[PDB]
Amino acid sequence: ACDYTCGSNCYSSSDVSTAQAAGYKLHEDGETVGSNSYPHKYNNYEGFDFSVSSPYYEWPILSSGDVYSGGSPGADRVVFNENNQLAGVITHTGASGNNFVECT
Ligand SMILES: Nc1nc2c(ncn2[C@@H]2O[C@H](CO)[C@@H](OP(=O)(O)O)[C@H]2O)c(=O)[nH]1
Ligand SMILES: [Ca+2]
Repeated sequence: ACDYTCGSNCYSSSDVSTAQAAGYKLHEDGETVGSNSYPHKYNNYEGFDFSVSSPYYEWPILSSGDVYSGGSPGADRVVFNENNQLAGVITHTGASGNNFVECT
């Protein structure tokens, strides 16, 4: 069973942990990857009810199981905060334009 389901993409807790650790490490060194510069601030315009405090940073999680390193980021993202605490897993799938919805 999926721990997080973003549309057709199925992710386990280890998939999320691996992605988060990669993005947080980059955040710490103050470095970015990709043309859209990941990771970067997630403003939470959607107003999701997160259990942890802001600021939030988004980092893409890939269905291939690879750690993001550039190019198309896909539709899924892991959102973590300053203390490397998982805020949630979100996706562009099933959401209008460039909005997000939470993965079930
Ligand atoms: N939809 C959305 N985008 C945000 C938010 N905060 C920052 N952004 C950035 O603006 C862009 C609008 O889609 C997003 O790019 P993304 O597709 O790479 O996630 C995202 O990086 C937010 O709260 N909601
Ligand atoms: Ca997996």
